[PDB]
This record gives sequence, structure tokens and C-alpha cells, in this order.
Amino acid sequence: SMKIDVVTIFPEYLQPVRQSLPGKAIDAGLVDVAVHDLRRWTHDVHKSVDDSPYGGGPGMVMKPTVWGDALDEICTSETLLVVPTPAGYPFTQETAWQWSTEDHLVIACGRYEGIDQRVADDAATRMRVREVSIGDYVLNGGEAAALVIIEAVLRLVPGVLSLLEGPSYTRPPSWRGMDVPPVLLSGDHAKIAAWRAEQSRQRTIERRPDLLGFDS
Amino acid sequence: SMKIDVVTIFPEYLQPVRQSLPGKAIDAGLVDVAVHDLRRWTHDVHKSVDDSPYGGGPGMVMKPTVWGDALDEICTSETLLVVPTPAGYPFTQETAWQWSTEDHLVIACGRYEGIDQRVADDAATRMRVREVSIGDYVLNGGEAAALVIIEAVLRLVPGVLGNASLLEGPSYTRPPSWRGMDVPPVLLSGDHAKIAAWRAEQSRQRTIERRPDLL
Ligand SMILES: COC(=O)c1ccnc(N)c1
Ligand SMILES: COC(=O)c1ccnc(N)c1
Repeated sequence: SMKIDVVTIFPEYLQPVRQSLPGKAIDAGLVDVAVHDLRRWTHDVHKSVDDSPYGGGPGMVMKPTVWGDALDEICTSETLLVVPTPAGYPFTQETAWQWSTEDHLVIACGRYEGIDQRVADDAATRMRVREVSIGDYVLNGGEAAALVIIEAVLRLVPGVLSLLEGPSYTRPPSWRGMDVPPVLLSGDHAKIAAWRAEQSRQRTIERRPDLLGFDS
Repeated sequence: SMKIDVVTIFPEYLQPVRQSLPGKAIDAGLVDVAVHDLRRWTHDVHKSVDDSPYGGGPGMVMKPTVWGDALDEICTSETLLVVPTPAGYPFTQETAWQWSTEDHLVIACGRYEGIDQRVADDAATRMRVREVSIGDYVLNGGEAAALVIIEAVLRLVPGVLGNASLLEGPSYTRPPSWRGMDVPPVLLSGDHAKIAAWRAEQSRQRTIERRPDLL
């Protein structure tokens, strides 16, 4: 069993984790996902979680005090603290495999212009911390990234179940005048394997030449 | 100004995103996000959306006849059809900027084994189609990728979500000392040219450490 805790100021945005495979993994008892409202750990009546950045700049930074209290309660020395951020190390398939064997993930979701760096620095004195980016784009908050990470990891957990995959087809064999590639209907496993390997390598050079060690 | 239609067998997955739209943007008619259950376009009593792959192999492939009907109803010639797939072209910040001025996005959410390729190929003969990946990992379905794409795009449309090279370096706020860690004194110095130079060096170091590909 894995435990995943997600900490966020928008707990309602994490509801989709109840759908499809994360939902089915939860129902199978393979994982427990708990979502926590960061404002639970505030003490002012304003429940303030942010303030202006030292040194200037646009926007607001999440305060370390509130985060520290939340993580103190939720984390242990065995926790893997995951902090989604566009400035993170890349989260990849390899990362997903690695984290799939973890006992406890805590995902700290930032909003505004990010979380005071001392939160991660303080946590790293007690536990393993991983600041990660899920791709080359910016979001308003870490919540959607948390959903991506949870899905990519949970589908790899024992008991739940390079190159680009080429096109796939199913019935009927002809549709709107478009035919399924005849080799796929031929029953020749060697020819199908070869055609699929070729399609995979062809799609990869077109869409992801970087995966084969080429420019762009 | 932008309409987004999402087609999925898990429509509830997209509902917090709809709720997260500020009323002011909806009232101003800046944005409309509609979610459609793909099973609306199934043909049989069992509401079948997938079938075994031609050529053999594991998993299931989503049916072209079902998807074809769904897109026929939902798309027009002006539609940008977005198909999240781990086998796609990379979705990047540049892509998000490009798509932020579109009138109509339709996002087709499929299982990772894929939608029958004839669906995208047929659609591409009468509209613009973009098969895209949001990163180097596999999900079970495209729904979480759809959420990422919707958020990355809509936050670039003025007034829609409520928000106003090298990696950004660390940020700090009050208090100036916390658990034995002080905010870097340069940030309190009132020397704003020096602060900018310090931030540039922090950005350089962080980029070398975390994303050497960017240099
Ligand atoms: C606020 O979080 C983000 O913007 C984010 C998080 C993780 N990966 C990204 N590419 C963006
Ligand atoms: C099923 O969809 C995916 O697995 C997917 C979609 C978009 N980008 C990815 N990296 C994966």
C-alpha cells in the first residue's frame, strides 16, 4: 500500500483523483489518497498564506510558516516530499517508476508565484525532497501537476496492473473510405512486428527527433 | 472569446476546472468550457467505446465510429482539435500562447493505447488537428493532460482564470529568519541593480543543476 497526501489551498481541484484508475486503485486498497487544505494550519482570522516577495517582483510568495506546520504534521523521515514547480528537475517516466515503490508521497501544491525556498530547504534536513517540473509550460498552481504525477505513478504500482508508439487501429477494417493497413489484417506476426517497429521509429523522428539524438 | 469542448468517458474529471472559472469571465462571455460524455455517441446497448487492436497486442483501441460521430457533432471547420497522447508533438509554453487566441478548442481524451488513427486522419482533412504530449511519461488516459492544457492555455487569455531560457531562482517572503534560515541579505539591501544580478546568478546555477538542456 502507498499513502499519498496532497496539500493545497484548492482541495476541491483534487477531486478528479476519484476518477478512472486512481479511483480504482483507491477502491482496491492499493493506495490511500488524502487531500488537505493548507489553510487548516493558519492561525490568523484572515487565514493568510502569502505575502510580497523580499527583493521585489510581481505577485506573492507562499509563507514558510504555514507550510512548515503542515509538513511537520503530515511528513516523516521516510516521506518523499514532492514539490511541483516549473523550475524543478524534470519528472519523467523513470521518475514515475522510481516513485512507484515509495511508501509515502506528500505533494506540496504551490499557488501565486511559488513557495518560499526555505520550506524545501528545511524539509530536506529531515526527509528526501524533490522539486519537479512536469513539462515546459507554466500553470497557475501545482494542483494539475499533482494529478498528472499521481496518475503516472499509480498505474505502475505492483498490483494496479525510449520510442513513440505508432498508430493503432480497430474494427471496422474500412471506415469512411480509409482502410486499416493490410499488414495488420494479414496474421503475419513477424511482418506486423516489423511494420509496427518501423511506424514507431518513423513517428519518433517526425514528432520527437530528440529521442533519437537529433536536433529540435 | 474562447469555447473549449472536452470529450471523455470520465466527464466528472473535468468538473472542478469548470467550477474554477471566475463568474466575471463567464458573464463577460470570455470563456465557456463544456464537457461531453463520449458514450453519448455509442451505437450499442453496451455503450462500447473500444475494441481489440488490429495486429494483436495488449489493451484496447478506441472505436473510430464512435469518435467520428462525436467529432462530427462537436467540431466545425474553425475548430482546433487537440488530441493528448504520449506519442504527440511536445506541448510547450509556445504552444499554449499560440492556442490562447483560438476561438474553439476541442480536446479528445483517449486511453493511452490510443484512438483509432483514422479518426485524427479523417478530421485533419477538414480542420486543424494537433496530437500533443505534455511530457515524457505515460498516463492511463488523456484527462489529466487535458486539465494541464486547459490551464496552461486559459491563464494566458486576459481575465479568464483571474491570474495577473533560464529557470526562475528561489523566492522568499516574511519572516526574515525562519528555522535558522535567513533570507539572503542582498534582497533587503535596497540595491536593486545588485538584486537583479544576484537573481540572474541564482537562475544560472539552478538551470545548470536542474535543466542543463536549456543552456
Ligand atoms: C505552479 O506549478 C506549475 O506551474 C508547474 C508545476 C509543475 N510543472 C510545471 N511544468 C508547472
Ligand atoms: C493517455 O494520454 C497520455 O498518456 C498522455 C497524454 C499527453 N501527454 C502525455 N505525456 C501522456
